[PDB]
Amino acid sequence: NSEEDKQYLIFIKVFQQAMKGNFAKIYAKTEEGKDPPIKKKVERLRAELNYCYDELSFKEYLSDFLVRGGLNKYFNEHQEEIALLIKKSPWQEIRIWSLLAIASYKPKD
Amino acid sequence: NSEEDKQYLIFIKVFQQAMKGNFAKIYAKTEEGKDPPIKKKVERLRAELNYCYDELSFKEYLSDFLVRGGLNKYFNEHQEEIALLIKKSPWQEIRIWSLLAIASYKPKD
Amino acid sequence: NSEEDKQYLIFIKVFQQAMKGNFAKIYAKTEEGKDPPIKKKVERLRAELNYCYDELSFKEYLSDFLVRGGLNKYFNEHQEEIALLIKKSPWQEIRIWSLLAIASYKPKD
Amino acid sequence: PNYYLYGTVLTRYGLASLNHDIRRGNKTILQKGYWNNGKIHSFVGSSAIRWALRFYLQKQGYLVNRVWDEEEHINRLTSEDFDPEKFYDDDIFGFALLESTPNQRMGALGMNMAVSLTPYDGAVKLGAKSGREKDSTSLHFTEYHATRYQYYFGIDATHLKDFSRILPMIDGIMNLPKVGGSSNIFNYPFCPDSLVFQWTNHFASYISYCFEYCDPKSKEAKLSQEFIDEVECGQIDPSKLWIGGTIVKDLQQLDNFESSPLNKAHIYRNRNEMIEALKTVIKRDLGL
Amino acid sequence: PNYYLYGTVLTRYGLASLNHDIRRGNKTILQKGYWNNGKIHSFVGSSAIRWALRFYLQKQGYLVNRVWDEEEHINRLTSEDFDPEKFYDDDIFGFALLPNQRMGALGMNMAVSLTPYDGAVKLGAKSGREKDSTSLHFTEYHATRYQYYFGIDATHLKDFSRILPMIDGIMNLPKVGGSSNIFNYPFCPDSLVFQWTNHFASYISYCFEYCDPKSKEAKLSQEFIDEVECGQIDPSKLWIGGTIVKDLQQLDNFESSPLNKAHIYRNRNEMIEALKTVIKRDLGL
Amino acid sequence: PNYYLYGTVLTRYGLASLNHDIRRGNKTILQKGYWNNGKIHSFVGSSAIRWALRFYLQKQGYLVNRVWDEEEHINRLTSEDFDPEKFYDDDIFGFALLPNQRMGALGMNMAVSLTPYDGAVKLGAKSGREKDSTSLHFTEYHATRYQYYFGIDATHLKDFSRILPMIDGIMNLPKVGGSSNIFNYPFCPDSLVFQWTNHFASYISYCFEYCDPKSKEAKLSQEFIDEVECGQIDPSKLWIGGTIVKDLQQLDNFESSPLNKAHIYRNRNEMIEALKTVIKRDLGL
Amino acid sequence: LIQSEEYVDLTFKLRGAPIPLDNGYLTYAALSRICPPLHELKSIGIHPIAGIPTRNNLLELTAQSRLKIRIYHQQIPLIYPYLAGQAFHIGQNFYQLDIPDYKPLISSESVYSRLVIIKGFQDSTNFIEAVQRQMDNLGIQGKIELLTRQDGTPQRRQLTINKEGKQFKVRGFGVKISELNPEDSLTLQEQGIGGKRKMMCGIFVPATRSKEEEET
Repeated sequence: NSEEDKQYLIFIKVFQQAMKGNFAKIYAKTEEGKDPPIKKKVERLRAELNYCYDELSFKEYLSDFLVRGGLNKYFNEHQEEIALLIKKSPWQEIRIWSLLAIASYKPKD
Repeated sequence: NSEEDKQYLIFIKVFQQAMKGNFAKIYAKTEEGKDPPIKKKVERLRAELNYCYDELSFKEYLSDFLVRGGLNKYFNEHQEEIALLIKKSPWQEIRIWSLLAIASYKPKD
Repeated sequence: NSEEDKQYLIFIKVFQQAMKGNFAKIYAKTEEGKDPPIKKKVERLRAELNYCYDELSFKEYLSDFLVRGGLNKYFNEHQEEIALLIKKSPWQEIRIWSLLAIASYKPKD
Repeated sequence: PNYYLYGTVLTRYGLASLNHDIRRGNKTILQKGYWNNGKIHSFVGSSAIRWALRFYLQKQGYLVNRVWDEEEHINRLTSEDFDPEKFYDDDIFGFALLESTPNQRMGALGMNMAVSLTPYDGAVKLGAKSGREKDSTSLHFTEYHATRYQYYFGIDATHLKDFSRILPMIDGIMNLPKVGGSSNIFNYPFCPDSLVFQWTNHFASYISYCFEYCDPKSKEAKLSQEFIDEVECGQIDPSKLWIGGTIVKDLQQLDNFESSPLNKAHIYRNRNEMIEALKTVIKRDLGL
Repeated sequence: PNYYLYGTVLTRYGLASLNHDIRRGNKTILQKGYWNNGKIHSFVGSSAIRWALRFYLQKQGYLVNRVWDEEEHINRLTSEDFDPEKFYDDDIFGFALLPNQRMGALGMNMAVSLTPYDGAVKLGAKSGREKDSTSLHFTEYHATRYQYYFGIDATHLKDFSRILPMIDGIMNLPKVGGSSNIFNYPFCPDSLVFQWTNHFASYISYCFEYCDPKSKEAKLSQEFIDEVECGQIDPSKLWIGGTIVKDLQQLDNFESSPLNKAHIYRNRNEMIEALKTVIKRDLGL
Repeated sequence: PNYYLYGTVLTRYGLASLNHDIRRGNKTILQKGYWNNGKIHSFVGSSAIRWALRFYLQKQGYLVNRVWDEEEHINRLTSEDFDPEKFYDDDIFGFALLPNQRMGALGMNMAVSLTPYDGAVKLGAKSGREKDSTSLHFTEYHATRYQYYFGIDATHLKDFSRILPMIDGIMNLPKVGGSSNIFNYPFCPDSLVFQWTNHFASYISYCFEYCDPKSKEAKLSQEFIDEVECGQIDPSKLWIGGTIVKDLQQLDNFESSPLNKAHIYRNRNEMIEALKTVIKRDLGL
Repeated sequence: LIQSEEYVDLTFKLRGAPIPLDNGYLTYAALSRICPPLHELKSIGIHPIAGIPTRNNLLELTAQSRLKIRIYHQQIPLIYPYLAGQAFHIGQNFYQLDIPDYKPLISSESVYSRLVIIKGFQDSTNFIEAVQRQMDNLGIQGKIELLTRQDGTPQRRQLTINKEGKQFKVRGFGVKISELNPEDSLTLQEQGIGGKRKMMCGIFVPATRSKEEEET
């Protein structure tokens, strides 16, 4: 695997951990009812990602989501690489990677 | 590589040092058997960051946060670079950088 | 280049010199084996800077601060232009610059 | 004919925390955005003013399909099928029944968001649950703004099912109830203090936001120089212009006011007299 | 008919430190912000005034839900379920639980200093020796008269007779703010402008203004007098009383002015009695 | 029933230098700020007056938790735990350590000079060890009478009989400021305007004023006289005594004025005795 | 090294619109309108306002710019209530004064005067002998030196008195005096030299101001 592929996979894992944190926060927030929805959360995330229209708005949303995720151990281990990848790469490609991470996400059993 | 990337990375380091200082201050503030904050202080920092409008408010809050962080070597070595970076640049970009620093500060603590 | 940031930088420099002089004066104030605080001095300066309510306040405050700064050479060869800069520009911008100078002051001592 | 009543109303000076934004953290923020000169002004949504108008229509008798309960804070529909012929609110504000007489209506009232005349600088009010015990819901902050508010509206009178329903709408705009907001701690009356109304029969208005500030941190309000130039150049027929409120004193204190074309407009210092004259003209034109 | 009581209350002159901003450091920052003509004015929060009104209701023996302990300095709820029919505080100020909500019949705006805030910081040293955190300290105070605007929706009350205790409490308002040990500031009105009308429109909010930016003298704003003279604000619904009555009567052509037809009483108690008689007649009490 | 004792006390004329502000440089400048008419008046902190009252309580033999050494200049606590039931200090002035706290029945405001500060300064030579060197430093003195406003919540007292020692201490106030009081300025009242009522509202906050900016005599403010005449202040609840009574009795139409039926005594002690009798009757002592 | 008694410097913080550099009658008349007793005082002098020079013949007020008054310390209660906290107008602008601070009169070996006016003496030699005579009247011994511009010429200044419709021309020199010893230095600083002491001229300051004025 090339270094670009390694950083791409690390970013996918970072986004997946952020979604884990956000969905855990939601689950804690809406413990009431039979079960908090999971498909609705994914649809919300997809709609919010597609709402972004330019680089600044998308990167602001991505940073906010990543922070809301929590610890995000994969970002702990890779400060400089992932930070430079987010800062440098075109926002459309980062959105593509984020949506791929959304699609390849496994909810905790 | 590249001067802008180096400045961005060491500004991320500056912000992480500032959050370490602020979190240490919060740790010193609390006492007795009450659990000191770890994560909800990060959530508070996020909420304060998004509570920002126009160039003036965000820069004021960022400068106050950096001063409250106390001692920091990365800002010590680089005065002109970070002073110019903070004074210049759109405030939304600096907020994105601050959030990226937040999401990757935790490996230190 | 673009001497606006030149004025910004030498304002930061003379502010650091003035705060060093005031910390030296505080060192003169204290006595006996009590350890003269350094971080608490910065905290006190930040709190006093945040204590102001526009125009009159913080303008006479920072002028008085610079005056008690003592024999500042960079002030001496930069009297007129720094006075013009202080008279112009919003006061909150001056406060932001001062806070950045505080955050980037230490390596002098 | 196709008669339209356009108007820009300026509220009174006071501390306002009317329309808020997403909850965020412990601090409730106002709805704010860039308005002029790159400065950030606070906004009040037009849906809030429409809700206030609906509440006024409900309180003063009248037939409204939507009835605000005011006790359980619920909305009840007297008839599940909207009937603009019978109900005032359906006739005026329209409706849209999407779940699956026409099911949709365009409404005769068109509003725009109320914009603070003054830029919003600071003005966050600390709030505490008090006591000696402390918890998560103990320390909170609320944003306020000491400013006047100014909004623009237009009425397509011919679009009304009943042509006489415009009069209660004007009365409601005059005696507007509280516009949705933290009235417990920031009581902000939204009744107008200056009016610029135009009762014309063409679509062009040119009176959208005619009020502008002086000394950006002051309560003083003046008519924008663009509006005065529009009146003097020949556009905006003075006979169709109704100006009333506290701006009348400032207008009359202007130099060469008698020679100005603005003097030929219907200018009343008392708002009730101006509203009465305007309603007389409206009743004459609409054949009421 | 929907009846509303609008009013602007002007307090007496004195040294005031009632509401403070976030407390940390040496100075206790007075709650201040911008106001008319772009100068910094000290503020008193409306929540503090509402607390004072509720405390007045408690001290007079009226049945209230929230009770101030005065010993533990905590708030106790007599009933976990709010009942606006029975409790005065729930009926007047509303509640929110998070019917579990109530809009409350009282709407009050923040109190604004008549005079701009210039200086007047106070020294807070604590005796001698042992210069601990309780050592040299600074306290901000303001020498002015505060002014606030309130509005009561009489018909929204569960019990219509409860408006009278609200007026009495506005008259004899208990301690407002915190620095009563060293800055005792009575918040009782010394000038009032009340309006008892059946319209949502109010044109009496913050009707007072200063004659000299550093004097205790107060004067009704020319805007308010112009509003009364033009034809707006029916004088029969206007109730003016307090020390502003003397200044109003010393005005020239006062007899010919429409302001003369308003209910003007130098004695505030007489104004309150007449207004309460009118309110009881209108509400059928 | 709730009972409150509001009062404004006017001190005797003389040179004053009390509660100095920051001793920056060689000068010891007074605590001064703006007052009515936008003129500069010298202030005296209310904390100093509270300390003087507490010291009077200690000296008279009443049991107080805090004791002044008078030699080591150190404040010592008789008991670490505060017991307002037993200690006069904790009952009256309250406590706070940070029932761990108590509000305290006494509430005061800063003493304000009657006449505006004239800017008079005094030259003095302080001692020095540099070969017996004398350095000229500036001290400020104000020749004026001070007036302060205090409020007493009699019901809030744990022991209702403790109000009488407090009144006696207000009358026989010890030296205020202590070492800082360069010229011995007697702070005992020269004229009193007290009010023993059961309402929170008080309109006697600062009722004194000067006829001329440079005078050694005082006059009641026209606002206070108007308040008495209109009927806002109940004459049966009003107590006036001291030198101001002599000026009042020479006013024309005094007998016909409503001010006459108020409790007025030329001698301060007689008024204090009558007021204490009324308080004892009302409080059931 | 000797602080003069019975004489102080009442310094009021000064703020407002940019002010003419040759204020003189403007400031004096504004203060007289605000303070009627200031007209009848005798041994009082008003310091030249210290602020950076702006374009034209105007002077811009800084936060360090302050109105300073030299007055007998027992005569302060005659002008303090009229000036402390009040406001005066120059032309159409409003200027505010706060609570003043007292500055002692320090002795200095070399003293400086911006502007010395003697009636009827315009040339350098007659002016110098006149200041020698004035020293002889008050018994001060010292050497007189005249401030010079970049060209070395003795410096002249003009005072404009706008009394009634007509405007008046009164002129003088700016001297530097040393070899005074502290007692005579304090005597000269309190008494001053020449006339028009309240007219923003004739008073004396240490020689640091002399060098500063010599710079520009």
